[PDB]
Amino acid sequence: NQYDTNTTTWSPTGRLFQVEYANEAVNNGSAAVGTKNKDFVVLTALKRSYQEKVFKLDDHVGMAIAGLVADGRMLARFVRTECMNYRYMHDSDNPLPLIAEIVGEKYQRHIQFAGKRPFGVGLLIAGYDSTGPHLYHTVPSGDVFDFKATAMGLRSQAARTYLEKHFESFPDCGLDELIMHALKALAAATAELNIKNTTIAIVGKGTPFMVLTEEAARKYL
Amino acid sequence: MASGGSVIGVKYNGGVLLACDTLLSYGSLAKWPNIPRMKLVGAYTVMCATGDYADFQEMTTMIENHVNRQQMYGGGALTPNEVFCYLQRHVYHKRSQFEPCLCRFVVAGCHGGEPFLGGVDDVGTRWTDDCVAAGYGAYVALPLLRQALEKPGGLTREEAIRVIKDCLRVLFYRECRAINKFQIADATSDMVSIGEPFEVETNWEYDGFCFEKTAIIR
Repeated sequence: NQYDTNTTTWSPTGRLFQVEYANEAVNNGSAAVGTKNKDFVVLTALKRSYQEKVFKLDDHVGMAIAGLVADGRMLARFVRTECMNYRYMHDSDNPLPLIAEIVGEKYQRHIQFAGKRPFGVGLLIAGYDSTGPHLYHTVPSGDVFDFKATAMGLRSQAARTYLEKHFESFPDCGLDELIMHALKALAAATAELNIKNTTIAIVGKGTPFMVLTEEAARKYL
Repeated sequence: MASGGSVIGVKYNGGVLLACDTLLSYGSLAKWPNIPRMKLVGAYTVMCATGDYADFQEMTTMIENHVNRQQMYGGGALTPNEVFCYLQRHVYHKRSQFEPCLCRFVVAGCHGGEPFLGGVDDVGTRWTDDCVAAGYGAYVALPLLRQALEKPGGLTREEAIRVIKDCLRVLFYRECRAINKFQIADATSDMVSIGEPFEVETNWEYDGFCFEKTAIIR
């Protein structure tokens, strides 16, 4: 294949292959799920010799990653820095729609120039601001999707199949049923779920972004 | 070096008032008597300043553009509290490069059924209170407004207007660079309106001001 080596080469059918291949890094990462109701967002992740998959980005926002961890960390440092500057200048939370836009724009600069490599990582970003809860998914091509529920990583089609049956009932759910739907979706992409291989994180109304401890996660696993 | 004189503000039960005169001076010369010195910012906020008019214009143009753009591009409408914070970081940064903004600001607004009032000086000092002033308003007006806010309960709109006019009256008697022509801005119900210019009533006819009594040689 004469068109699959560089990010700066269009193929004769109008495709960009190096960007499709970076997107396979994501699809072979370990699975992660997100869901939301009227006032919360939940993320869950398979973290099995502990491997860090969830990161806090500010008081009101965090994310899960899938794919290359060192690229994950580089994006986490960028978003952290952006949220700190916003709060310095305004004394309030950086709005979630603006976070999702600057991230998208940073991915895209790395798919158009020969001296840069695409980021091989997918994020689920969860947060809570003045207009409510938000859940975004970002991918190596630079696209950003705003979701009521989704899943990324290995065998995440099964998780997505489960969420398509139940998601229309999630607005009325309480925080406890919402956490349970998120673990049953992650279970479909899988050994079983214990407190030592599964992360649960939450953010919402009156709740800063937090990761449950092993004590608090016992109640659900 | 066009410059503006005093500004004064006070909170009442349900809103906030801000007042100044329509004059820019150049040294002692009274150069332009018909200048609107108060500026609307976004949906909820109004500002005014004492000191260098060119620096007030640069700073407010810059803040107004940021506020309109952030809203047009999908990041919501900034509140008076956020606008105030942003102003203060810009003034401190310029102080720190030895290129100061040579003004003193007063900011007022109303958002969430909650009124705002605050000041910022040219080294970046910031404060909020039930009454705020700049220029000679800080020496002449604050003493009167602080006494009116001593009554328990707070001021009505009518009481607030009456004490604001007593202050403007004294500034015209005792501040050299002044005219008798003022505007009042009212922020209440999550919006700001600016009134038409008016004048205050003054007393010049006391017996003790007469030609015989004030004579140096009898």
